[PDB]
Amino acid sequence: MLSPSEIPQRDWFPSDFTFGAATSAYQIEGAWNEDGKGESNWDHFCHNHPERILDGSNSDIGANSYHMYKTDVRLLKEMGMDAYRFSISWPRILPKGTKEGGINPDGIKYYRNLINLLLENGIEPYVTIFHWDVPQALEEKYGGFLDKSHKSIVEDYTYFAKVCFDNFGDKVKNWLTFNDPQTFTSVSYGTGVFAPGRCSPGLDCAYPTGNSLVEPYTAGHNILLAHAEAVDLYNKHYKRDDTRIGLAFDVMGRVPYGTSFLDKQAEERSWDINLGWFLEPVVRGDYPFSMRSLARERLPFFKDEQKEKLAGSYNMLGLNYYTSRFSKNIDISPNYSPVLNTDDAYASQEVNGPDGKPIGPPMGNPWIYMYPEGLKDLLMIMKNKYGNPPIYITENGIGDVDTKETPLPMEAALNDYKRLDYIQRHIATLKESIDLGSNVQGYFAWSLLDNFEWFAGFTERYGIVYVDRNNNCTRYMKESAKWLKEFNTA
Ligand SMILES: COc1ccc2c(c1)O[C@@H](O[C@@H]1O[C@H](CO)[C@@H](O)[C@H](O)[C@H]1O)C(=O)N2O
Repeated sequence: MLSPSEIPQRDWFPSDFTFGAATSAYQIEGAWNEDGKGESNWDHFCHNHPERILDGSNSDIGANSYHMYKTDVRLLKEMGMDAYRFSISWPRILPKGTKEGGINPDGIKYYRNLINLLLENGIEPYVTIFHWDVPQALEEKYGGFLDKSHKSIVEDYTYFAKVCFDNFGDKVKNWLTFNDPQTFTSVSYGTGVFAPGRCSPGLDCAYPTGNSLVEPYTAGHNILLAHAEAVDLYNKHYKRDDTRIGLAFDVMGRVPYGTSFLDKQAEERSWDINLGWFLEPVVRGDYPFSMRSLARERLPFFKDEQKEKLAGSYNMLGLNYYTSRFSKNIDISPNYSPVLNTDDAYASQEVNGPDGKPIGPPMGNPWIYMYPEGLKDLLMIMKNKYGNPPIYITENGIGDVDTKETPLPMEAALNDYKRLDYIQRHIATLKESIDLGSNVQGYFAWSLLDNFEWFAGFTERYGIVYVDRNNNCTRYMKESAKWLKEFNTA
């Protein structure tokens, strides 16, 4: 849909800029109980109540990347990708979650083999330590990130990070402690659509015996205390001049719904609760003012020693960006009371503006609307407000819908011109943002592979490479992957 002169070229970007693709462990690996790996929260979730995954599926196999990793690397290599973002499975390294439980030599060997193979193919590993797959042994012991002591999860996570640094840090120069913290907390413990599926009594989820106005914030502050300890560890013993550590935030761009100053206020509260929640702690050592004023006692306080450790705890940062929303003011009044942690923004997040028209063209699935300007907005915030740190777009993509009711022919799934156009426009926005002074240094397409998309299961294909599950998870390059190959190698 873009004109030939508006199509991004690789020479639009500095030679040290990084293009890559991304996955996560639970979503692609399979081999859930093989070679000494312990159960995760998502394993027990999918399997004690398969009715809570939309299509009744799980990731026992996924894309079978534990066995098929050589082909993943082959595909990355063919496409000329500079880098690959994958995560390490906590229960695969440490089946009981703990130093007690001991290190699983086969887990270590897997990621060691993946890493060496990527590097010998000139592909830089960007390693996410944790992508939502908490060892089930830790969930039963103390609730995982719901840990009320705010110490046990912190120590256990830190030791896991230690193991990763100790076994992979010679070769891995780019670490991310967490990925998508706002989605993990808000969806797992707020709406409870994600494992372990907890929400306030009354709401529709597997375990409605939590608190959607509190538990997301509890899990969130444990995440922050854990990243701060791991970075503290990393800086003391493992940081070298050419290595970097950070974390990756999910963020939906925010635009004022109408012309009123109230909606500008709503917009700012929405950036704050989505981006600011986890960003502002790692930048300055505390949550956004707005969240503290609105969540109040539901948002725990950091101790002074914790603030020091948190502030400046990154060398780089990731942004996971898919879409944007219009933010519309809600007043404080006796006519309104927050139900979900995200309602503490006092702003409704609308797809359609005042003219009835969507913010951008719909990309196929329930929630992605194409709005590359919001990516630009986000980058200008990071630039002008939060010190312009080194930024990677660690996720960007769309999901093609493919279900029993409405199956997607393989020819149409491979002819993914919607995805291709979406990717091109967003890469073009990075060009525009760099020119404006953004310190963005790379871009990762979300989903190297069609994979298990959490609640959506296999109903959404986010891959630039198709995975044929009817066969033996055979990979086929889509048009998007073919364009990326041309782009990277020209
Ligand atoms: C049930 O539908 C929803 C509701 C809310 C969210 C999502 C789906 O997607 C969430 O998380 C993304 O999922 C992909 C993989 O599934 C991750 O790789 C990506 O990093 C996540 O952002 C999300 O955006 N929701 O809050």
